[PDB]
Amino acid sequence: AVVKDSRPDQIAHDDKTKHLKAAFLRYCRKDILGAQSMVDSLFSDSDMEPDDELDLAVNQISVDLIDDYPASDPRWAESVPEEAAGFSNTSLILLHQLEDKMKAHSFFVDFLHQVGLFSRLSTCQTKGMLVATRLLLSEHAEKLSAAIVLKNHHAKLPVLVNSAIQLALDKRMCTVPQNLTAADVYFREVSQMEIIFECLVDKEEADLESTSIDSVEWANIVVNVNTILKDMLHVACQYRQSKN
Amino acid sequence: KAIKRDEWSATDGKDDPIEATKDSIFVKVLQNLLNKGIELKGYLPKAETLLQSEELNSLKTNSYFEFSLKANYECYMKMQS
Repeated sequence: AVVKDSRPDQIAHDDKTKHLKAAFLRYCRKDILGAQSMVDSLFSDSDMEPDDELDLAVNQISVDLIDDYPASDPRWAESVPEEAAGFSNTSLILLHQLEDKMKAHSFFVDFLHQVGLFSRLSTCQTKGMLVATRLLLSEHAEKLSAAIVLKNHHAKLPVLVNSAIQLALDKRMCTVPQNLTAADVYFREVSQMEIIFECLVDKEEADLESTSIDSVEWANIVVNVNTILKDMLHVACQYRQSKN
Repeated sequence: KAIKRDEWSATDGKDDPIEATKDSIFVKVLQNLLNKGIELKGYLPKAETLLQSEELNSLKTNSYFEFSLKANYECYMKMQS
């Protein structure tokens, strides 16, 4: 019997990293037997002892997981960010995958906070600065919550947020043709929230400089943008206060 | 024939893969079947068969249509089973 996960069959290293983050997601969701079976079927050993190397490895795995999407059957594998075989902005399977990733991250955080043993873990590096693995997981979960509330805003009103993300990508030089969506491109490159913030700032600056602040439509547009940012900050602060 | 008679595969040409599929005939037929109680996986072809069929390559315009149809079919089968 061969126990493994479904992959869209891409690069070898990409598939290996995808299997690794899928095993990590299973370990988070407490599918210990399935994760061990898939590890013994693919590699040999993955989970080690808490140390700086393990923290860096789990940080890279979480980055790959928030950049991609887990799978198990072709139904879940069709949502992996491909090129011409899936990932076309859907508020159903993508939402379920995102909520499953969030549940796994929350369960892992709750377990590692309730075990009451943090002296065994170290502090990994992030952008040249030393941060804790708990803070890194909290930041990843905050990014996931921002993505899911952006998906909710898309399901509510898709045109405004879609045009905003498209303008941001066009300003940051990320041309998207008629095969993919700017929202899906942002979900794939979610690791650039600081760049997306500057893109929105530049978009608002262009909107204010191309007008004459004397109408109502521009005020409504800037109010909607401020409300989107308000929802982002609100869900971030809510998750942080819940994890505090 | 239900896919061919849809109001999105050849009538509308927007870029929103949300309401464009809901404003068709396939979603309405699936909702009627779900409300009636007929199984969508045994009394209807599967998503794999619908994807492997050659009618998609001749009736499609962008990948958004195919992805949204596949996701809706999978969600309906999951909520019916």
